[PDB]
Amino acid sequence: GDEVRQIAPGQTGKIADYNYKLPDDFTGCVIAWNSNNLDSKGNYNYL
Amino acid sequence: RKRISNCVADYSVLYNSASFSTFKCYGVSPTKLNDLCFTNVYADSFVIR
Repeated sequence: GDEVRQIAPGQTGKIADYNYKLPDDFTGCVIAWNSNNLDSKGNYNYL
Repeated sequence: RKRISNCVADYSVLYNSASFSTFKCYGVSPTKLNDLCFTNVYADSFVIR
């Protein structure tokens, strides 16, 4: 959840640089919502 | 206020360490810290709310 801010153009970080990178000129929309009642168990299937 | 001088500073480990809640740099890119260099570095450490 704390890595949501990294999904944005011009952003850098452990997520914004290694596994998911957006272009600096990205055009579009990003939509997120918590999945604490759906994905949380412990859920170790996400890496 | 602690003086840092006459040493080699490796900011890559500080950047990639996940123990920091916020690592945000203003006048310089965090990635480029390894290449360019300074006359001295100041580390003002304190605890607040």
